[PDB]
Amino acid sequence: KPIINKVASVAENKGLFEEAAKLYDLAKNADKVLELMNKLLSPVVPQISAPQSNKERLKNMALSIAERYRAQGISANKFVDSTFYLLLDLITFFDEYHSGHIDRAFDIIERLKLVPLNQESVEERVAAFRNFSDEIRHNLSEVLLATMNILFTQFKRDRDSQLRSQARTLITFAGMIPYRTSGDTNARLVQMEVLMN
Amino acid sequence: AFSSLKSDEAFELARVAKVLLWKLEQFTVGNLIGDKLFQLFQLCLSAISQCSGTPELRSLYYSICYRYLTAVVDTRSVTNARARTLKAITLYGDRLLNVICDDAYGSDTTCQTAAMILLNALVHTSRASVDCPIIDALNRLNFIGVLVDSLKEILNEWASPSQQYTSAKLALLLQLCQTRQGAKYVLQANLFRALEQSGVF
Amino acid sequence: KLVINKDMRTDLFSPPN
Amino acid sequence: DLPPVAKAAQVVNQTLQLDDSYPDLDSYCRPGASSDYEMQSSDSSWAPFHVVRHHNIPDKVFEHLNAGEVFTKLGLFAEIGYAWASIDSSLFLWDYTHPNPELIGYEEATHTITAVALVPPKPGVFVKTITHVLVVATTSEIILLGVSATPTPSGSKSLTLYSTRMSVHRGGSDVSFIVGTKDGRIFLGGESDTDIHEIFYQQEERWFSSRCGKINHSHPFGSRQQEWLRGLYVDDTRNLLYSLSNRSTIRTYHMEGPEKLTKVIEKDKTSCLRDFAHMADSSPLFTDKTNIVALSPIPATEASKLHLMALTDTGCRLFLSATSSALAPQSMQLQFVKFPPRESPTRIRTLNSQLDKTSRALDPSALGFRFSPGYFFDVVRKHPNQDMLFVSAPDTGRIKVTQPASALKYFEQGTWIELENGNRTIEIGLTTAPFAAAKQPLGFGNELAVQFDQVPGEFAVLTNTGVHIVRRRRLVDIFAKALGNCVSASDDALEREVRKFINQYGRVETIAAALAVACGQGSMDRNTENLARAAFIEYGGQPRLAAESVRLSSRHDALALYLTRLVRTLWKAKVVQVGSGSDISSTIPTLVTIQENVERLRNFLEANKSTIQGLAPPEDIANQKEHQALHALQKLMESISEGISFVLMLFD
Amino acid sequence: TLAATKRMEAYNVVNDSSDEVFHFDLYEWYIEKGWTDRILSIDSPHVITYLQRLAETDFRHAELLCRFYTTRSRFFEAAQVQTNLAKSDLNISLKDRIILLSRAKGNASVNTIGISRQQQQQLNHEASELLEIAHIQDDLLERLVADPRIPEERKAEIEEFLDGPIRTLTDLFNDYADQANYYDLCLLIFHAADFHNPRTILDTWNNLINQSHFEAEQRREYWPIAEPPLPYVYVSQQIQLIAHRTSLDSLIFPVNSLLPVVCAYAINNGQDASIGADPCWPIQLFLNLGVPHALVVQVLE
Amino acid sequence: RKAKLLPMEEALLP
Repeated sequence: KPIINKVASVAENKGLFEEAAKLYDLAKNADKVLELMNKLLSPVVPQISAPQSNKERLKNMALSIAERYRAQGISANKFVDSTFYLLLDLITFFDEYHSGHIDRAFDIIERLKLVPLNQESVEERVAAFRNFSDEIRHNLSEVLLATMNILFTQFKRDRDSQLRSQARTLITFAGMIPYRTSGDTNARLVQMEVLMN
Repeated sequence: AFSSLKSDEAFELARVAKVLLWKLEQFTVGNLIGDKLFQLFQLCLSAISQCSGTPELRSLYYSICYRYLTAVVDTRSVTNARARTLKAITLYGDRLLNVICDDAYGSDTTCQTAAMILLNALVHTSRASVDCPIIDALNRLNFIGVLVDSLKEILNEWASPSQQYTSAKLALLLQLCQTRQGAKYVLQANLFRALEQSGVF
Repeated sequence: KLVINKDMRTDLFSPPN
Repeated sequence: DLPPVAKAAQVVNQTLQLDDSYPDLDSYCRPGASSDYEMQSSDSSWAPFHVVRHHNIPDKVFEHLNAGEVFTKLGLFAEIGYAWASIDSSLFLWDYTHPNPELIGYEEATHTITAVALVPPKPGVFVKTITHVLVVATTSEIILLGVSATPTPSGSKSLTLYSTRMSVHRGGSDVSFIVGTKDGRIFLGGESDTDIHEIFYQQEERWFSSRCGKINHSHPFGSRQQEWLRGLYVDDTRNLLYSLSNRSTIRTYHMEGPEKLTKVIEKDKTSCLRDFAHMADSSPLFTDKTNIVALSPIPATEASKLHLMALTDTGCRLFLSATSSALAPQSMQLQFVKFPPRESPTRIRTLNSQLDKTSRALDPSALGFRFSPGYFFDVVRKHPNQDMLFVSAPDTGRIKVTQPASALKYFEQGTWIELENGNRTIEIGLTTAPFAAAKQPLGFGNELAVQFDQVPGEFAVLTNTGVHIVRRRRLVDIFAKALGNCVSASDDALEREVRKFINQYGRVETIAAALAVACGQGSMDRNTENLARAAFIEYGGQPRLAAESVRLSSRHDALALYLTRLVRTLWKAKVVQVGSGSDISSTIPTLVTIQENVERLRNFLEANKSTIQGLAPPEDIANQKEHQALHALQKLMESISEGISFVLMLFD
Repeated sequence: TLAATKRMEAYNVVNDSSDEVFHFDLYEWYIEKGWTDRILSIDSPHVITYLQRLAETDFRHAELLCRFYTTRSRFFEAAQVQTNLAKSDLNISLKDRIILLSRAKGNASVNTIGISRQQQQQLNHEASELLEIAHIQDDLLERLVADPRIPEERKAEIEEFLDGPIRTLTDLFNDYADQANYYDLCLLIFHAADFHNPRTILDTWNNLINQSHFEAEQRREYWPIAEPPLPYVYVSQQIQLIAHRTSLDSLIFPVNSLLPVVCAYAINNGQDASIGADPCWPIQLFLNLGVPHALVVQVLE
Repeated sequence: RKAKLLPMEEALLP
């Protein structure tokens, strides 16, 4: 157990996260495996998953670590662990979004209860963002836009009131959240809501 | 008391500290100076993280932090100062670097120049402390991406204010190519095709 | 800007007028 | 003698046995009759059901419907959330949960479509990605299509059709009714006669047989009489098939073998009327002029004796038993009648013991559906233009409180739902998983035990304008909304509202509901939760000694009751499943929710350590043993949390 | 289609006209038909004057102007109106002003093309401040109205004053929060007011802990619908509620002093193994709240 | 749009 961490420790100190994960995972040290796996995923969450890409090569190893960590009932502290399975859900949210499966992708984001869609949930969702891993807050910008662009597409295809109401919700949430590229994002979100009306 | 209240009184008091830092028993005095220089370094990064004042005032803060990270920090006393210095930068995180990255290639001519040269000191002093968190943050903020894109048509840009600005630009890229981790992010930017459209060669 | 003044208030436990 | 978490586990075991002893249907529908109802206004906080949303029929089929020349029909696939419309020789499916649905059309049919149904596939015939088989009956052929309703990815099941090259000649007998069994058997019937046909289909091509066949299970000789079917009904738990004719004859068939079907009972209206006459109470609502308009089978898991419910057009529900002479049944008998309620629907509220056997509030009943454990929907067509919906459920609270067994009556909670005028009801189907609190008649109907395990029953009501969604409301839902009416209201108004619940559900059930709502269960929400908390404190009672021995407070019983119901699915369950090194019995996502629920409970106890009597340290023997029992319960909770946290770690 | 051509030909005559009195009467008629998304798409500058002149006296028209800017991605300009609207003299409920400032905080969090970084944060900081105050004022009013200690005659006098525009923290503290001995909301005001005083902050923490311990011990003595929590559990809840809500400011959450207080309370009030509690629950509390390990051990030392 | 009917080959095994 020690040397596998020693070897995993240096390779971690040399920015070789993809290796340090395989090594830490060899010693069943999920605290470090999931930590590093959080860093390797956040940059690639909104990216396009294409054959042989760096997304596929990382997503597919993360899923091979999700199964082996559930079938064997292994888990790190809930902070590291919650973020790890949360990113995996988001990676599915964009893989469905980039494929045009709008209905299917909308359902996933709804489960996560990460972005409010009814005005009542804004207060609690806003408080949750404060203590969510920065690997998640980083990708909040792309999530709001994809979710908006999802409602945006479904509008052009009562229901109109419902989409309009949800459109508003996303804006007020984004308005109360200080996050990455809040300037360009908050503006685009408002424009897409105006075209709906 | 006027770090972020008004942008008129700080200007008169920001430039006087700039020149004073460049125009610079002995042990007691050396401690008081270095002590205030460290405290004065905090209020500068604090204003940059909040994007306070006009671009002119925001430019003076870059020069102060520049010489501080270039002369004061640059031998147990040095290690303690260098260690604690990096802590202040890590406290803000992407919030601070995001403001500096936006200043570059902007409307003002002197702010973008000072901001570009400032990033050189940050990455330089960080390596002395095989990886670095400063260079990693620049990639997440899409700074390296837009930076390599500006390399095109460099012949048009190149004493003159535009000439000195490009010097700091290419100088920064040269530093990222010295660390092992920089080749990964830099190579993925496809810089070979960017320097060909300009026809500089 | 906060200024505590325990001196002259309005009895929160008594009706008005 | 015994340690803390061991004493608590005993209470849990006993509590489990209490819930699983909820009366069976046979014992509160004993031979005789009943008219016991408590009616509730549709908008009341006590309403047993309410409408939750409506989905308009998409405009692109309204265009196709008016493009119809001879025949059109609508129908429901509520179990996958799809509806369908046929126009002459064309068929169109769509997901009604979706706001801008795509039309899935099938226009290969050459002749007019007369029936369509969604049935389970026969095992070992198709690839595993095929969830269902779509049977389409025309005036010429019966066509089978493959269907995959896989859940991509957000709302309803994405749906794809597959051709099969399986079709049979329709023959001379019309097909209007198609039903399917668990194992993929397909039965047919219609309006030409009483005969029941079955469709066989196979994987292989054989030289002597065919991939797809149709046989007649009835065979009549000469000498016929005009009679045809009104509906077909399957009961898989007894391998029975029921048909209902236009003369109100009920026929029972037994699937004795995998390809055999055998008529074992034929009961005409005359027999039902003779049975009804020998009952102590005859009635003008059931005569030889009366028609039986619907049946609803009762599964063996709900009742041993009572096999079937039949609905008359006067609103009477007839419950028929069936017995073997020794297995298939050979005799069928009308045992129990539930007569209609008296209250008719009103706009303005109106001022509210003998058997009421003459009510006409449900006259005429055009359509009727019963779902376990007794949810009843009656489409009353009082006027030729708008239907009224009568919906009732067993009064589960009063049924389980009632003592002794001989006092048990079929108590019910009812309401009238008006879907805005001009639209006719066509069909009503279950959208959620079938209800079942236990695996045997005893404990089967205990809604109270499962209000945190199961989703409340949801029902899709198809009209010619859209699909309306009706949801069953639980005890906690009623209790929460009632408290919502006490926020602005007085102080001794809460006491008044709480006593209503106590006089019906009992003190322990009532306080358990308050606890649940205080913990975020339930349909400003903070005021309601604080009100529930207040009720849990002020009305929880206190420990006393009997005639050493102590009777704990209702507050304690309530806590043990709530905790037990959170863990009832897994308590006696094996932790793992072994085939050679593999599985977990209870799913990963359900263990998380069970854990979150228990931790919510624990949190509520700590967050009110000071004000909950018995939690803080302490005539004396009473309050002391109260304190001991509550401590034991709390040690079990953290143990439950640890235990679950441990199993989640294993499979990680 | 030629049908679609006659459509574009028609709406070009309308959108390009120089008669703006016609445009106003046209925008007024679009609303009466519920053609909301139509007004937003118009790129004329006569629509901006109409919506701006109507936002000044109609909350539900200022709503569209904010929607107009946000579909066009002029996020700052929207937060600029949402904030200036919450500070208004218009008849707007407090809970709506909470939405406005919460949307304004979001729209002013992201960059918008053309507007500075300083003016972006200058507006985000102002909106965030007010939202923190408005949340206090809301949570205060909610508790005052449900307070049995208060007469029903005064409660109406309060509700009219609080349920509207956002008052000063001075008004919220004196005439209400401090009198009712709402110690938890008193701390939130200190934080929201950058209240520099180590003692009174600590004195208020002591009263908040004791009053919390009492409410939980009275409950445990009564058990009261469900088994209430032990005292330290409810005390732990009331700190977490501040900790997340304070965002762990050093002034009102000084571990240098507060942690000894909680550890002292855990002894002087016997919240330990005697009642089945984790004896290290004061440490477990602060660590899990985000306090650095290196500091906790520095205090226990 | 007429629903695409995928082939029998996928549908039934083996």
